[PDB]
Amino acid sequence: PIFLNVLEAIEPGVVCAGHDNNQPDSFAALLSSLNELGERQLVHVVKWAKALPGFRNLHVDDQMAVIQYSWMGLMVFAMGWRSFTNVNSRMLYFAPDLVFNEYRMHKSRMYSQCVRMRHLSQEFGWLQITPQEFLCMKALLLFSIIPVDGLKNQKFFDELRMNYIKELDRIIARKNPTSCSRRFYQLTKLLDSVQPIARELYQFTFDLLIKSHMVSVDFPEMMAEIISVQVPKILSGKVKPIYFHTQ
Amino acid sequence: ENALLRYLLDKDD
Ligand SMILES: C[C@]12CC[C@H]3[C@@H](CCC4=CC(=O)CC[C@@]43C)[C@@H]1CC[C@@H]2O
Repeated sequence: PIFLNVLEAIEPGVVCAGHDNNQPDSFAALLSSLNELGERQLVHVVKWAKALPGFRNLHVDDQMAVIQYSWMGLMVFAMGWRSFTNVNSRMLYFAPDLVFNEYRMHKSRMYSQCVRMRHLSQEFGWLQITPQEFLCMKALLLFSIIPVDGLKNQKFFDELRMNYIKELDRIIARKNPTSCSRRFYQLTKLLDSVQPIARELYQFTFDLLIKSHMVSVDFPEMMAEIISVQVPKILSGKVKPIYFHTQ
Repeated sequence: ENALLRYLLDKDD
């Protein structure tokens, strides 16, 4: 299975946030650790994306674009999976050194978002998502959010996305077509559910960036730039998710 | 243009 072989081969390892668990939880400490984790994971997302079949055939400006728009969804989905596989969705496993119980969900001031992410995590159990389905789905999330006015080379993006949809379909395909159809429906619905969550997190981090000096939250280099230049394009509707089903 | 991100994308490592 050439494609799946590649996805498993390139899958990033464990990333720690660097969080001090010996200190009492505070809003500022938790969010500063999340922001650092974001920066660390972004580095891994770039190295991963570059190794995905067909990715480097995109225009370099489109490579930049998809990474800068898709990262929240990619990272949320992966965290949901870690949470499912490591703690049966009981807590949010952001990193081995940054695990959110309900108290931290409250302290973070992102409780509503956390609950939705935990629901997402539970869906991996409820649907019995396989590791191989997870890998293909995550890859597809990189190609699930683009500018409304299209990319630099839309045709190449369209072919790439089409081929990642095909690979997911093949992983699903089960003698009975009705089971394959129900499965594809379930998984595309799950994929779609990532985007509203990512949007709420995008809103939160944008607002937090705008007031970060007031609340003592540190944003690293790339994250602060992405959140001020790219994220508002999502928030203003210039960049939108590609949904399977209508919202 | 995000210079730091483009560097990561351009970098072989
Ligand atoms: C963007 C953010 C920092 C990075 C976080 C994000 C929540 C989702 C998330 C999950 C991860 O596993 C990596 C870090 C990220 C991507 C946080 C929401 C508010 C905070 O500013």
